[PDB]
Amino acid sequence: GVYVKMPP
Amino acid sequence: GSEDLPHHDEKTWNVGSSNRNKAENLLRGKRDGTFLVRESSKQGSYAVSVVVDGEVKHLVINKTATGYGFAEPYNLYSSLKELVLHYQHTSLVQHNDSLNVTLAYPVYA
Repeated sequence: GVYVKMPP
Repeated sequence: GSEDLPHHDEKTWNVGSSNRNKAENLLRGKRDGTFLVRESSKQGSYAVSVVVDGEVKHLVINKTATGYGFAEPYNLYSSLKELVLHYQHTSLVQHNDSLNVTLAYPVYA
């Protein structure tokens, strides 16, 4: 599914 | 002190290989900051499901040689328990502005 993006 | 927190019993929040839909059912109606950890549909990965602003958010947990975490340079945690205890007192907002919550309330606490 869609996961919240957690940029580096 | 924090030693009293229910998070120290991993069974209050680790719901095993429960899927996304089951996580949504477990968290429906719960207060902000209620959370669980479970396996992801991405085989071999874990996920956090946490209530933020009345909605369930799903986050992938990465596993690197330095540990578990949500993103570099924070893939540091040697276990799920260490990750959860860290984010009980560290807001997820550092990772994404829409996640200004801690892992406050294990689903089965």
